[PDB]
Amino acid sequence: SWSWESYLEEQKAITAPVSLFQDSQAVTHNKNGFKLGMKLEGIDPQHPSMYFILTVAEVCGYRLRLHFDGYSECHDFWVNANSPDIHPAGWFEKTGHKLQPPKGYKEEEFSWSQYLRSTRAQAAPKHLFVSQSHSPPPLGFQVGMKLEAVNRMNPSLVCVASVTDVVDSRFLVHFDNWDDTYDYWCDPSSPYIHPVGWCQKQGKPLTPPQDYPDPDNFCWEKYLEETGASAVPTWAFKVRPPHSFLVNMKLEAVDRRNPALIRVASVEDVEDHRIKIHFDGWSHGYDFWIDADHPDIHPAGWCSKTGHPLQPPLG
Repeated sequence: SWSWESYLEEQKAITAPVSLFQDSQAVTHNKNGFKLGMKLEGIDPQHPSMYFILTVAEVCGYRLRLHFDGYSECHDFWVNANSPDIHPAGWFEKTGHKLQPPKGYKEEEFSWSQYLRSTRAQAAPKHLFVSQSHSPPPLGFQVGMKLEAVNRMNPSLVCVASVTDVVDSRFLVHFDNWDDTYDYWCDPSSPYIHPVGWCQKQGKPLTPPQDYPDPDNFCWEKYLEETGASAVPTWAFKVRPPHSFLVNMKLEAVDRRNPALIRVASVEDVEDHRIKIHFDGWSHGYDFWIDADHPDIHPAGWCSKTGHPLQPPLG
């Protein structure tokens, strides 16, 4: 009943063109084959360096709600079916990663074939993942390399960091000696990562590893000699072009408070790489910043074309 076309006429508004979105945010013709009950492997959004066994708890359009086997439902989270952060059963073994066992297990007694029988569940077929385990690694980024990275919750802190994982075309950025929670997955064009020695050439302060002795005198050359690690090569950094979203353009975005919902949205403000989302009909107190390449923002029509409910403006 509610329609974008009429809303646009009603508001004299324009939608953010599909061309401003990454292909993965815009694609609507892919089928979602995940079914309730299927089991798979995936990273913990709150500990992106760790892999757990997850179960499909809900399917809605091109999205799915995953549940941490043996854990409380509080931990449940939503992803798109084309998410690069989930993998078919057996992935951790083929790629050399470690798999945390269900709450109640120990790795020494985990095996898919048998956890599957014990649960009488089926594993999500591997073609079902837009990805798999073929993708060539990101050029010039290898586990162990070091670089400088922005701490996304401490946007003005550019810290000493390291590449701790590499999956397909992305890598995991870790802040030396800090909590694994601040870690995040990147690709070579991320605007949050810089070549070793960037802060110095910019006159910006650089935050050294936690408890690093005599912090005031942290010296990169000393640090990598100490660690015997290599700096990610300068040529590997291919930072991306600023997005072209303009204020007032409309789109669809997942609700941050109730992730199961997606609402009509507008671009309230912009930066080179981020856009401030405003949910039509709600208080601006809910407005939030989000990277332009975030998987949870989509062009008008995405919910309709994928079979997902769309929450119209608040009234």
